[PDB]
Amino acid sequence: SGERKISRIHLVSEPSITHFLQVSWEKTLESGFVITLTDGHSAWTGTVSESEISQEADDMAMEKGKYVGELRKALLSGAGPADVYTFNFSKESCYFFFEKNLKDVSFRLGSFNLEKVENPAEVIRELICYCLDDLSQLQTEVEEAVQECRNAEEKAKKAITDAAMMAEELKKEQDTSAHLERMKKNMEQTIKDLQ
Amino acid sequence: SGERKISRIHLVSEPSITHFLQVSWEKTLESGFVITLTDGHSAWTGTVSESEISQEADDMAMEKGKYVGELRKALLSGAGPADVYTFNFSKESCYFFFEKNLKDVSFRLGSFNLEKVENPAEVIRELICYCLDDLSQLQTEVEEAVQECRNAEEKAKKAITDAAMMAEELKKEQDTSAHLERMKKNMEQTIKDLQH
Repeated sequence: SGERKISRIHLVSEPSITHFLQVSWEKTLESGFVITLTDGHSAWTGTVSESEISQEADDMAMEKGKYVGELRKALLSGAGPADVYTFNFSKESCYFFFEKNLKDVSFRLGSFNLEKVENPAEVIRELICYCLDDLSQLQTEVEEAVQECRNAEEKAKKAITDAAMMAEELKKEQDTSAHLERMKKNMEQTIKDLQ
Repeated sequence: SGERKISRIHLVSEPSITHFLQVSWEKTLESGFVITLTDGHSAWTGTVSESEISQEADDMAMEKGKYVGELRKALLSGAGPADVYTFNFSKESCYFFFEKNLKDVSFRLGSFNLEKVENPAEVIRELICYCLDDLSQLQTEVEEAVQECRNAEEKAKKAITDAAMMAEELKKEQDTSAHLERMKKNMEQTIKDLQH
């Protein structure tokens, strides 16, 4: 099996409508991935090999592991902290390239050539089926995460009860010790006056 | 205040292609809903009013509550293996009717009069956007539960650390008490020797 990530993007040439990007890989995005773009009517598909990823990461002076982290933020929709990414696609040449905006820099991150799919309806139906499967998967993870929260709250409740009983036993013992010291002081007086 | 449910269905006339049924309503399903059917290329939409739902329950001689329960299982994917529902759609008439299947028989539960949407791509894009909105909301619900789980683990660690500190103090106090009772044993014996 593999892993996917379906994301919304807005093309620079078409800011009015929303496009959808589907990226799928095997174990890591670093070993290559298939990328599919659709507008709800047509679909375009491309493949990026591991060699192309290592080469594009080398055309720019950039550690390869760090470059994959930029692909994940750009193509897998993980760039929340005030990052600006742009996506460009010509439906006449099928050339897709994306850039990263900093301070009017807009430097190129990567690019690939897509191809118009002859069965867009089947690709779109497959995309909707994964979203529905991902919704059912994520609903069970909500219930499991809520159950883990209640299990931890009961473990915290037990830990607080045990700490309170621990304090109670410490109080009793230092009271016992202080009372024994008074008995010792009394017996030392009994010994002192028996002489 | 609108709710929505998107389900995978298979039409009787097209078993090899998966269709999608989008049901949206406002207050309750009983008060009327909107149907959208798509195959990834085309889209058909229609509306069912509260009066038509009540009329369909009357046509089947059952109380509206039990009929709406059947609507919920057939149209909102609220059915298990004990309930089987089939779906029929003719692209020429745009007439959609669904049935319940028991043993070797089937009977009508309801129907919609759909119409082909002239801009299905916008309908399909809006449907996918909703699924991605729902995925993001469930993602935050996991992160909120995981965070509340971490908050409970921090309270436990503090209580465990506090208890362990008091546990070592208890042992120190117990050793002090045992030392005092040993002196208490010696002094009580020397007291009896001074008495004798």
